[PDB]
Amino acid sequence: MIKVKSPGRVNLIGEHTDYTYGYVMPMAINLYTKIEAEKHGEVILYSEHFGEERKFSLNDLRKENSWIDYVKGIFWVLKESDYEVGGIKGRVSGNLPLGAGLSSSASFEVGILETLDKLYNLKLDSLSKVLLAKKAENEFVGVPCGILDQFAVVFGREGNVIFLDTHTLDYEYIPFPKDVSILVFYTGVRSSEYAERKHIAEESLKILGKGSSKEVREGELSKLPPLHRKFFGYIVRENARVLEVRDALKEGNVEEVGKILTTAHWDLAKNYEVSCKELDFFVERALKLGAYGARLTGAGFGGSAIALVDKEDAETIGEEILREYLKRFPWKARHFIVEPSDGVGI
Ligand SMILES: OC[C@H]1O[C@H](O)[C@H](O)[C@@H](O)[C@H]1O
Repeated sequence: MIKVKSPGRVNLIGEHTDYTYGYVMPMAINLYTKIEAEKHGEVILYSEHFGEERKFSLNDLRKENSWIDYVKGIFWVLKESDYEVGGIKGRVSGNLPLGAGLSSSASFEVGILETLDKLYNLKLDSLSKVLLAKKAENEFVGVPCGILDQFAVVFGREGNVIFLDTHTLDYEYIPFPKDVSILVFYTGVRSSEYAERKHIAEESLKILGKGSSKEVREGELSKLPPLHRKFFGYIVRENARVLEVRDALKEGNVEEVGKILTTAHWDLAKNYEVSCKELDFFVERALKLGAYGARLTGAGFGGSAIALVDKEDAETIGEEILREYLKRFPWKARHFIVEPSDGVGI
């Protein structure tokens, strides 16, 4: 029997940049999918979250349109890459909230991959784990996505964020300040919009004749159609913000990091049009209550937001905002205090 702990993730800055091969800056967080498993002739997994067992023969990688598909996708991608692995029997648990925008999918997929890696002695390198998990999500599960989530879940390092160039896959660890906490606020609001943004951005790159948004300047966007232009303007500003945050963090200037996050949030909300009143509420109140800055994290249109706050005030701020929020909105909102953590491991 082995135990794997696979973290979720938050993106600090660099939102809606990965699918144009821009810059991103995620961290793994200390909320986890836990998998405890042993070898078996078929695949049998009990999900604590769903309170149910689902199983399949190794012969059977047919999509079933349930959570088991995330498991099948890893078996599929391993088979497609010429690995021989056998079955597993085990239990999936942990404290990472499902569908909150903290990357339940990548956490789970990478966790299954790591379980198989260890049980079957596959000796996968870290980048292969990221690429296999991404390929499973994209091609088997059928969810478009960039590399952000998988990279964070694998490459996370305690006390550090990851600055990543998603075009080259060059990355560096940047220390995150002591006694600054990440307050995560899940709105209680659990894809077509994402696919549209991705499609428009990819088309814009072709119009511009460029392979990455890193290569694009404000000036060039006049060449794009009005809607392409609006959205791509955000992407260019966002890449610049990632580099600004990198410099500010390397100086320990959390006040500047916070300011940049806030600017980024309103850019997402007003120009990329991917926020909602629930996320905006959290951001505005967190700022009034003393956060250095705040921003939605992940795709938007629900999910979670983050606020950078003094460690000693994180609990009070989360509690005050949650009470206000629940008077205004019907959803089962939750807050968590997280820190930058190590990537997937036993
Ligand atoms: O930054 C937006 C973010 O949206 C989702 O979380 C995707 O899975 C990521 O790859 C990234 O595109």
